[PDB]
This record gives sequence, structure tokens and C-alpha cells, in this order.
Amino acid sequence: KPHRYRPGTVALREIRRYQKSTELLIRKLPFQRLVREIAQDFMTDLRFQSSAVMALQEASEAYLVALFEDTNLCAIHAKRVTIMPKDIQLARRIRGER
Amino acid sequence: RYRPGTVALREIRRYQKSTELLIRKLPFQRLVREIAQDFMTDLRFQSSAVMALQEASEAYLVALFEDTNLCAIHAKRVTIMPKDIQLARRIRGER
Amino acid sequence: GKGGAKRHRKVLRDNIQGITKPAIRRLARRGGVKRISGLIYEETRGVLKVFLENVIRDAVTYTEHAKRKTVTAMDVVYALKRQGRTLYGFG
Amino acid sequence: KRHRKVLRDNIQGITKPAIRRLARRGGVKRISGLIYEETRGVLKVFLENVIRDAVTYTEHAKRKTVTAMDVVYALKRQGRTLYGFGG
Amino acid sequence: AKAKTRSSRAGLQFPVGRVHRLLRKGNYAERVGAGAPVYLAAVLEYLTAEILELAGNAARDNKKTRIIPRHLQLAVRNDEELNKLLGRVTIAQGGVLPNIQSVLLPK
Amino acid sequence: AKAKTRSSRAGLQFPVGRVHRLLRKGNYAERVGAGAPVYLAAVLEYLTAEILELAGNAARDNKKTRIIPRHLQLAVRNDEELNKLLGRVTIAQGGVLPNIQSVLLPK
Amino acid sequence: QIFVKTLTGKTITLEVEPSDTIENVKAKIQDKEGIPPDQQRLIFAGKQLEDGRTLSDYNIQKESTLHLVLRLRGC
Amino acid sequence: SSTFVDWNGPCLRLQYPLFDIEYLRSHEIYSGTPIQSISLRTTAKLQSILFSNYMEEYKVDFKRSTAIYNPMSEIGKLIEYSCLVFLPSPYAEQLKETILPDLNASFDNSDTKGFVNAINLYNKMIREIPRQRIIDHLETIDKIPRSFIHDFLHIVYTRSIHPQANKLKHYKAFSNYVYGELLPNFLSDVYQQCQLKKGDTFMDLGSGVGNCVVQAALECGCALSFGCEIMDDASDLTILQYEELKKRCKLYGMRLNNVEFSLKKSFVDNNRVAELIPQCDVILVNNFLFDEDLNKKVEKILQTAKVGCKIISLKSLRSLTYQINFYNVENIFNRLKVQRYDLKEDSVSWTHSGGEYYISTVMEDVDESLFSPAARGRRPVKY
Amino acid sequence: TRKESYAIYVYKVLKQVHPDTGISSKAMSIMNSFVNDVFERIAGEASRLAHYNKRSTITSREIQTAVRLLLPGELAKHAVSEGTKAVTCYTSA
Amino acid sequence: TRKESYAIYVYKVLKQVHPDTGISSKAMSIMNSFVNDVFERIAGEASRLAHYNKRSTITSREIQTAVRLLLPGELAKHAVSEGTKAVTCYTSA
DNA sequence: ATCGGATGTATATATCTGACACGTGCCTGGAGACTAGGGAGTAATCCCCTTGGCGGTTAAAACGCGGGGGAGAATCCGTACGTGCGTTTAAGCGGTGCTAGAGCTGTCTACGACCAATTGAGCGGCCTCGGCACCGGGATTCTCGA
DNA sequence: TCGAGAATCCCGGTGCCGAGGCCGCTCAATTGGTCGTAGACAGCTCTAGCACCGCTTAAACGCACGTACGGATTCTCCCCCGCGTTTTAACCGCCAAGGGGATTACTCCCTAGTCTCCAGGCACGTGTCAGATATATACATCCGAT
Ligand SMILES: C[S@@+](CC[C@H](N)C(=O)[O-])C[C@H]1O[C@@H](n2cnc3c(N)ncnc32)[C@H](O)[C@@H]1O
Repeated sequence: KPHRYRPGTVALREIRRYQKSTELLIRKLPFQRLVREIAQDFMTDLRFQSSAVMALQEASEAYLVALFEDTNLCAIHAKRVTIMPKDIQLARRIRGER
Repeated sequence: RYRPGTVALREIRRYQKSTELLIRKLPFQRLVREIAQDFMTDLRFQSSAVMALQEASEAYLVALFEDTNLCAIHAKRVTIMPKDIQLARRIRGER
Repeated sequence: GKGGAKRHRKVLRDNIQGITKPAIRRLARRGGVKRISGLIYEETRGVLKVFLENVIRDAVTYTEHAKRKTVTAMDVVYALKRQGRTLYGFG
Repeated sequence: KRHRKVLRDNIQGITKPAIRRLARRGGVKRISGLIYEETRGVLKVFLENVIRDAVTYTEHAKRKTVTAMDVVYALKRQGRTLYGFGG
Repeated sequence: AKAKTRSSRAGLQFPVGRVHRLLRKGNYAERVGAGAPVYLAAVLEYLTAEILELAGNAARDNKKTRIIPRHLQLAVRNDEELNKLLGRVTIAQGGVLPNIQSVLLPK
Repeated sequence: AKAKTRSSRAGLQFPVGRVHRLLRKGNYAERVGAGAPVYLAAVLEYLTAEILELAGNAARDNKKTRIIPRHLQLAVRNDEELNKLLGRVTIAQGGVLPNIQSVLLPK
Repeated sequence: QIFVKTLTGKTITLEVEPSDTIENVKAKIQDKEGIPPDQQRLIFAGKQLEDGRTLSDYNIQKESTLHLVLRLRGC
Repeated sequence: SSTFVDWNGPCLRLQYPLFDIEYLRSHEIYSGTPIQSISLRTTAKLQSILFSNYMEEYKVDFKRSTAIYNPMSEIGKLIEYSCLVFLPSPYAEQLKETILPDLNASFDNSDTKGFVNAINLYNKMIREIPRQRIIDHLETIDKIPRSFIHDFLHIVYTRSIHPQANKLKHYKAFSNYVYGELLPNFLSDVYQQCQLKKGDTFMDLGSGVGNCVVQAALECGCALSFGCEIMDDASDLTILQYEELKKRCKLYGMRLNNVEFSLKKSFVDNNRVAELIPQCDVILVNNFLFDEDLNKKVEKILQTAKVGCKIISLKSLRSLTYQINFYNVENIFNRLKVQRYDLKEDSVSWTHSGGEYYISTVMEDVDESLFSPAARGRRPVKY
Repeated sequence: TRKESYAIYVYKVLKQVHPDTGISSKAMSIMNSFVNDVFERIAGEASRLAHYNKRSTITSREIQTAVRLLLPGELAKHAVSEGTKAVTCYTSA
Repeated sequence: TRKESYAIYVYKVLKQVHPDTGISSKAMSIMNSFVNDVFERIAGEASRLAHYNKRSTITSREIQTAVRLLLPGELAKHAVSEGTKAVTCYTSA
């Protein structure tokens, strides 16, 4: 049969790959559109200087990555390797965000 | 004889609805003084300062134990254990 | 047969699905996550939306005080610094 | 006993019932036997940080008395603003 | 002419004049607007009025006519917005609200 | 009357003059001491030297002669004290330290 | 009988007659609650009652509801 | 298999003679000149149902960016509304069975040839129908789809506002004079909530391009629908939109009531607004970003409001910390029963999310809610 | 020396909202510390806002924006309402 | 107009420490932001210290105390020693 | 456990290439040199608040002994998430054009700083009484083992 | 379910000490002047953010296999709760001395201010080589079969 890696091997491979890299893991245009929609709530038309959207993407990716580190720690504390929404909720509750 | 977990819940209710300091005053004062003896000068520790330290420490430990209890419940346990405190201080960013 | 509208502005749709499942997967993988539950994607989209609304609201408030129509990088940096999320490399 | 009474350890002065009461106020039904030493260590670290900051304020003020305002400012520095002692 | 406090002009109990002097002497900026102390005093008075209203409600519910730190703590933490504003704040002699997790309750 | 910069007097690379001007115009106090900008410039120079030393070590570990944001991130987060100083800070294009939890690796 | 509502949400009962004037009502409120006359303003049906006028001028009905406003500071 | 029109959508019941039967029976030839869809920027001609001599050109091509305007969707909507509203039986049945399946299939599959053939066969089948039967059916109509007037107003909007939509972005300030529209769905919802009826008066403070004025005058039959605007670009666009609306309303036989605009002059310190506020029955003020000074000016204007007048707004007219001490006994805001409701999705043109909107009814007496301190709170407290 | 505080004004606001309720010394000190802390927060935020715009004046606009940034949600809206009302009442005098 | 920055001095310190190593524009901007942020932290802490002691001036003592309060551990000790060296050398000439 | 197959990826070398480093004009901010005000250093005094002790009481801590209830380990289910593959989607690159919003420069007029005289708001001290703390006793409500 | 039994709540009376209100007495807020300049408005420049289109192909998405891990069940067992007795030290109350934290008064050196000089660094421009990217290959790692 075709050579197939067991579950969790390629997961570790992507962990090693993306931990040594620095490029943005959220694509630029979808995040820009999300930012513009979130700013569409105000009736004024806003322009979002190109560095500002990039800075928002840096901050959002860093926040989500730290959140997933905390979520992984919570899941590993619960004798599990699969993060679940309960884990994110616990991480944000302990952090003081909820 | 009440079963285990009954008097513990009664104590939770008693100490959550009350505001008195849960650490004895003099032992905490002595602890604060030793923690400050690392500096050679003999400090005087205005009594309101010791009281403020006790307020802050008790509030910090109460919040830490709330987080520890949440961690323990997350692990399908009701007994808080040192790994719960370590997880709480790690998630908070203190370690 | 399909209807349409579009008034004076291109009203962007929900556009949080643009934060795709592989994108959240990559973000988790960078965080050291070996396995991801299927409900992580919607929850993380909600968390990202809440965080972005907070940061963009602060940045647009800063822009409002400056009497500007452009959210400069400085506005985002100051909004993030206000939340304790101090960002370097943009100012 | 030389010139000043060097205090003994006095971290056991935060007794087991005291840590139990602190946990009970936090909504803890059961406490492991090892929670007590861990809580003593955490309290020692926190007190070390806050008292170091307060003593820094005091020595900058050219005072030998750790005023309550010094503790309040030290806690405000650490993001733990304390109300009821001035500020 | 007869002196009239600016707090009376703005219909504020808080000291607009003291707020202006604090802004000037606090070195928040080289210059301080005339309407800035009025605005800041009004905001402070509003926040104090909200917290005092909730604390007095707590005291009345506890059959006490004197606000203590416990009532301030209850007022602050029971209200999502005030709690979020004072999230990082410790109120001395406040204690913590009654909150037992449902898992801990007996079966 | 030859002009000699105060940074040259203090043997510092950083701008003692600009630091003094920033302190004066920063509304930090009514007046700024003469020795204060020298001290602050010295502290800033020392910290910058620390970050650049560790970042250059990281770059040499990667066989690269240009310090990039990734190298700054490695320098900050691999040093306990600097990470504690910059704990609440996000470095753009910095990434994360390579780490994987022990139980996640295969048996 | 009539009722009056105050800004604090308290309902207070008054026993008066249609021929009664606003001034005697005002002093009646004063003696039952201690609020002096000059600080209190009366409102009915979106209309402010005038001291020179009387209850029958405004055509008060039985079991009606009035509103009382206290002069705290003014402008 | 989908349709351009929601055939099961809400049906608005006509409360006045919306379709001018006398005008249609007395006039058989159309002389107006609406902005042709072809002039906006393969062609297909849509034949007017009521007037034989009018035929509108549409650039039917499934290869352009239809993000701004979709002529094929408009043609489908118009043919479906002819099948639904403007055609009596048995003609409605044949028109429904013959064209709509083919037309919808062509639109879904982007079949340009099929779409053009459907348009041509539709025009041929309408031409043989007597005009007498159509006008008789329009006379006997008592309800029509709620989406019909919405799509009609959007057609007028595309003829009028899209060619110069960017000119609406010339507002200079961030917290005043900023342009934002309320979608016709929200307008129908609030007009139903406020019980606009024949003989009522509608004012719109800050009408922008006058969407609310024209929509009220159309789907509520107000005796006079008024709108005041300051911006010059929005004023010129309002003039263009009203002219296009009059031409289109004459094209379809729809009566247009008295619509009035006070353009290029603020409603504050305005004589016409001042004299029209007493007779208003509904007053819509889009105060989403009006500053506090303009809110005070709106309050000053609304002092003369009558009893029963309902005031629609995106933010509360009364400041949420509004009280009654000295300068409020003679004020109107004491008599305002404020009711909050939640905006639905796609209710406003500036965003998709939504929010809240308040209807303030002018009461005969002072509002009883403000007296209770519970109402004044933002939203018990015991251990 | 005279140790100033917001005690009398906190008491006045207390009697404004709750005429028949007192307040203890510890609660009084907590309220004074709260007022000082929020004053410092808003003043520092307005100072940062003025510095960012290269403006040397703390006007009502700076304080309004600072109050919008600091207070969450409905608290910000009501505080801005109170501040604007106070400024409007004061300027018309 | 001119936009001042710590780029030249960061470069000078870099060539002092690592003669053969360059620095990219993004890294230079991050280092500039770091210098500005630490300057703001130390200056704000010194301002708070001056206000608490009722002092109108920021001399080297307030900066030293701010460094002690801000930098953790050995960073504080080394920064304090470097600042003392700089002040002594500056006053010597 | 160990031997091959397939895979990813690491190393290596070659060829770009645009961002980094260095050169130059100059101009705007830094530096030198008075001048004068006042904030800060230093000295003297008061007395508040700190240390230390001491002794008696009494609540709380520590020790010890059941025991049962929750922690942890082992087993088994099944389903839900990981991994490839083929398809579809649209992001990213890469050009062009619009024009309008950020930035800079030039009035000048309102506005806030500063200063002097005035006095009522606000704070330090001292009654003083009533809301809250303590204590005895009775009613209430929950808890547990039958 | 019932009974017995322990916290817990409440009712009343007593006691007390600290919140509230009053009285001076400062001195900081208010009023009334000028006068420097911050910034609001207007005009001009110009460059960057919006918008559009087309093509390539990297990435998203749907589906299918399967396997391993999340959840449930069951068992042991040991440790932590609850209760009782002894012990220990906190606590309160009271005494005392005196360390140094406020406070005031004097002097005077340091720093704001301003004026002039000048050179250090920021904008602009151009060389050129570190790094990225291309391919191509060696080597490490995972996994299936024996
Ligand atoms: C958000 S738009 C609402 C447009 C329209 N009423 C609607 O809902 O579709 C607000 C409009 O009010 C106008 N406006 C704002 N302030 C005004 C004023 N003071 N006098 C007259 N019009 C004003 C602006 O021109 C702007 O177009």
C-alpha cells in the first residue's frame, strides 16, 4: 500500500516546521477583510494604513499562539493531547480575560 | 460524624461570606520582617504597611486558589494538587 | 435566481470563515499543539473576533481623537500597548 | 543572638489551617497534602517581590520605615492595586 | 464679586477646582484646558455615584445602613463593568463573593 | 570653546543630549537633573548592548551576519531576565522558541 | 385622595379637595416630608402646576397620580 | 431551482391607492426618460408592462463584475414581479410557467443566450395581453410583496446613486455629517412598528439621499414626507433620486405622494422644520454618530413635537443620564416613552452586524420609567 | 500638614444617591483611593493622547477619549454623557 | 520633516559588541521600539517616584531607583553599575 | 530488534537582487556661556509611632485515629480527528490609475498661564450619640445514619 | 422518611467607639487683569490606500480510511477529611523608651531660560553583496515486514 505516516507524526512535523519559522500563518487578504469588516461598525470610512493591518495581524497571531500554548498546557494537565474549547475557556478564565 | 465534604463546604460558605484575615497577624508580620531582613538595614515596617501586605497576599492567594480549583475541576478532580498551582501560575504568566 | 443589494458601501460579509480551519491549525501547531478538537475552530474564531474588536475599537478611538480617516500603525501599536500587548517593529 | 535577633524560618508560621482557610475562601473542597508547601513557596516568592519593591521605594525615600504607601505603590507597580491604605 | 465655585456652576459635587490644580501640578501636560477639569470631575463623580449606589443597595440588602469594605467589594464584583474596570484591583477587607463550583456540591 | 558632546564625556554611544531633551519635553517632572540623562542613556546603552550581543550570538548560531526579528526573539526569550522584562511584549516577525511538550513526543 | 411620585420611587398619599389650592398641597407635602416649598415643583399630565391656580383649574380626577421634582442644584 | 423574488416573503397590505388607476387609464403613452440601465457603467430589452412605447436596455453579460450592479438580477426580479403583482389570471399562470423556469435556469448557469431568449419571449407574451385587464388588476390589488417596493427603490438608487456614490464619501468629520443609509427592510419594519398610515406626516432629520422620505411616501401613503439635508453632494443626489423616482413611479403607475426636501440647509434654526414638527406623526433621526451638541439641537427642535408622535433613532434621544431638576419641567423629553429594539442583520448599509435602535413615543404625561431608579441603571446585590 | 482627600465629596455623592446610608472610615478610604486611581488613569491616558498628537493641551476632547478608552461599555457611555453634560452646563454660565 | 530615531546609536553599539554583524531594517525598528519603550518605562517610574517624594526634579537617584524597580535581577545590578560609571565619568570631566 | 522503502529535509552550490551600509548637504537640535530664582540639602526640634516586653486567657494549631471517598491504574468501546488525494477556491504577485487624506506651511484669535487681592471651601480637633459588635438564649434549617 | 443532632439564623438587651456634625482657621480656589502662543482654519502638495484586472499555482476543502485516544466503567487503595484531646502561641492589654518621620528655617548650587555658534545626524542617493531562491543530492527519520 502507499506509505502513510501514523497519526501524530506529521502533526509533530508541522509543529517543528512552524516553530522555527516566522511568516504569518493567517493569509493576508482574509485577515485584512476581517479587520475592515470589524471597523465597518463605525459609519465613517476608514483607510487602515498598510502597516496597521500588518501590525494587527502580528498582534492577533501572537495572541492566538500564546493562547494555544496555554490551551495545550491545560489539555496536557488534563491527561490529554487534544485541546478542546473547554481548554481555551479555562486558559482565558485563568488569564483574566473572562 | 458528618461525611467528608460536608464540613468543607460549610467552611467554604463561612469564609466566603466573611472578610476577616485568614492568616494570623503576628506570624505573617514575622514572615514579612524576615523577607525584608535580606537588606542589612533594620526596617521599621509601619503597621499599616504590614496590614496592607497581608491584604495583598491574602487576596493574591485567594485568587490563586480559585484558579487552582478551576484547574483541578478541569482535570476531573476536586482535590487541588501542586501541579494545579503550577499550571495556574504558568497560565497567568508568573512562571 | 439570486438577489443582491450593495448600497453606498461594499458591506463585507461575516468574513471570519476567512480565518480558515488550516489557518487555525497552523496557529495551534506553532503553539505546540499535537491534536486539535473539531470545535476548536469556531471557538478560536470567536476569540479572535473578540480580541480584534477590542483592539480595533481602541485604535479607531485613537484615530477619532486625531481627527483622521486612517488607522495608522501608531494607532494599532498604542491600542495594543494599552491592553498590555505591546508590539514592537512598527514604531 | 549577636546584635539583632535574626528571625527563624517563620514560613511555617503560615500554618496548615491558615492555608486551608485561604483555599476554602477560594471555593476548594479538598486540598492535597503537598498544596501546603507549594502555597508556602508561592507566598514566599510573592512577598519577596512585593517587599523588595517596597524596600526599594523606602531606601529611595531615605527612610528606614516601610510606610504603607510604599507597599501600596509596590503593589500598584505589579498590577495589584490595593485600595484602603491611601493612593 | 462674590465667589462662586466652578463645581456649583457645573452642578457637580466633586471639586472641579482641585481637579484642575491636580492636573496642573500632576504634570500631565504643559497646559490644561478649562473644560478638562469639569469633564474629569463629572466622570469621577459619576463613577463614585454608581459604586456608592450599588454599595448602598448591598448594605440595605444586608440590613446595614453603613457602607463597609465588604459592601464595596460586593458592589464592584457583582457588576460586570465595574469588575472589569477594577479587575486588577484588590479591595482591602472585601473578601470574595459566594461562589461554589457545581462540581463541588454533594451528589 | 570647542563643542564636545555630553555622550563623549560619559563615554556613551547613546545621545545624552536627546535623552535630556526627551525627559524635559516628556512632562515627566517640572525639571530634569543634569546627571539623570547620562544615567538613563547609560542604562539604555547597556540594555541595547545586551539584546544585540545575544541576538548576534543567535545569528552566528544560524550562520547569518544580519540580525533579523527572529534573532531578537530568540535572544529575548532564551534569556530569563530579558524575557521577564519583555514578558508582556510581542516582537513582530519573531515567532516562538522551538519547544514541544514531552508527553506529545512519540513513546 | 391622590398619589404623588418622587424621583426616589416613593409613592406618597394626599387627602385634599378639588377646591384646594396648590400652595396648601405644597405645605402639606412640606409638613409630611420636611421638603421646603421653594425646592419642590409639581407636574400633572405633562403640565406644571401654578401656585396661583387650584386643583379644580387643572381638573384633577379621583385616585390620580402627580409627580414631585426636587430642586437639588439647578443650573 | 431558486427565484429572484421570495414568493413567500412578507406581504405588505396596501392602505391607500398606491397604483394610480386614473393616470394609467387616461395616459397610454410614456413620455418620461428614466436613466437607462445601458447608460450606466450583448444587450437585452425589457418591455414595460404598462406602457407599450417604453423599452429599457440592459447590458446582459455574465462576465463583468456584478459586485456594484447586476442588470440580469434586476431583469429577473422585474419579470417575477410582473408574474406576481402586475398580471391577472390566467396570464399570471402562463407567464409564471413559461419564462421563470427557463430564466432562473439561465441565470444559475450564466446562459446569456437563454437569458436573452427568455427576455424576448417574455416581451412577446406581455405584448399580446390587453392593457385593460392589467389596469383592472392593478385597481383590484390590495396587497403586494414587501420586497417589491424595496427592489423598486433599489432600482431608483442604482439609476441615481451608484453613478455618483463615491461623492457621498466627501464628509469631512468623523463624528458628524457622516453618511450612512438604513436598508429598506429596516425601514419597513420601523414604519410598521410606528404605525405609519394614510394621512400621517413623516419627517426625516438628515435624510442623506432621501431613502427614508421616498420609502415612507411609497409604502405608507403619508400626506407629506419631509426630509432635511445639509450636505451638498447628498443634496444633489437627493434631487437626482427624486427625479428618477418620479419618472419610475409614472412608469409603473404607482402614485407618489407629496414629498418635500429642505436641501443644503441644516434642520437646526430652520423655519420649515420648525413649522412641520407640530404636525409630524413620525420623525426619523439617524443619530448614530451625532455629537452631543447636535443631540441638544435635535432636542430643542423636538420640543414642539405633538402627542402620539413617534421618534425613530439609532441612539436614544435622551442622554442615558437624563434627569429632571430645573430646566426639564417644560421639556418634551420627560414625556418620551423610549423603547429599545435590536437591529436585525443587513438592517443598515454601513455594516452587516447591526446593533440597537430606539423608538420614543411622545406621551401625554411625563414618562413614568425615569422616576424609578431601576430604569436609570445601565442594566440583587447580596451575599 | 493638611492631608487633602475626596472624603467630603464622596460623602456628598453618597447622600445624593442614598440619603439614609452612611459610610465607614475603611470604606471612605477605599472610595478615596478609587477616585485617586481613576483620576490618575484618566489623566495619564489623556497625557499620552496629547503627547501622541503633539498637542500641549488637555482639553475636554482628550478626557472624553480617555474615558472612552478606559471604562468598559455602558460605563464609558454614561461617563461620557455626564462629562458632556457637565461641560455644557459649565460653559453656559 | 525629520523623523528622529535611535538607529545610528543602536548601530554604533552593535559594531561595538559584534563588529562583523549587521542588522536588518525590521530588527532596527524593533530595537528602536525597545529603546523607546524602556525609556518610557524608566522615565514614567522616575516621574512617579518624584511625585511620591514630593520632588519636582528627576536626578540620577530617581533614574537609578526606577532601574532597580523595573529591570529584574542581574539586569538591574549591571545597569545600575553602568549608570554609576557613566555619571562618575561625566562629572569627572 | 533489525533491514530496506519511501519520505522530508538538511546541506551544498550557483545565480540574482533589493535591501543594507556608506558618502554627502545642510539645518535644526545640541553645546557653551551667563543670569537668577527656588527647589533641595543640611541642621535643629517635636512627639508620633515604632520596638520590646510581659502576663494571662483562650482560640487555634498540632498531633493521632478511623474510614470512605476520591485519585489513579487498567480495560474496553467507538468515534472523531489525523493523513492523503483529487478537486476547487482564491490568495498572491504584478502591473496601472484616482484622488483624497495625511502632512506642512501661514495667519491670528481665542485661550490658558501667570500674578495679586480676597475670602469662603475644606480640613484639623472635639463632642456625642446610635449603628454596629458581643453576648445569652430560643427558633430554624440542614446533615446523617438508621 | 424519620429521628437525632449539630451549625446557623435570629431576637433581644447591653455596651462602645467611631461616624457624623459642629467649631475655628487657614490658604487654596475664585475673580480680575494682561500677554504669549497653541492651535483652528485655509491653502497647497504628493504619495499611498483604494480599486481593478489577469494569470499562476499554493492552499483550502471535501471525502474516505483507519487508529488511537477521549470517554465510560470498574477495581484497588491510601490519604485526606472529620473529630477529639493536648498543647502552643496569638492576642489583647498594659507598661515603658526612644528612632526617626514630620516639620520649619536657612543657605546656595543646580537647573530653567535665552542667546549665539556649529557639527551630528537625518534625508537623499548609489554601490554591492548577504540572503533568498533555484536545483540537486546526501543523510536522518518513520514505518512495514521478518
Ligand atoms: C447617517 S445619515 C442618515 C441618512 C438617512 N436619513 C438614512 O437613514 O438613510 C445622516 C445624515 O444627516 C445629515 N446631517 C448631519 N447633521 C446634520 C445637520 N446638522 N443638519 C442637517 N443634516 C445633517 C448628513 O448629511 C447625513 O447624510
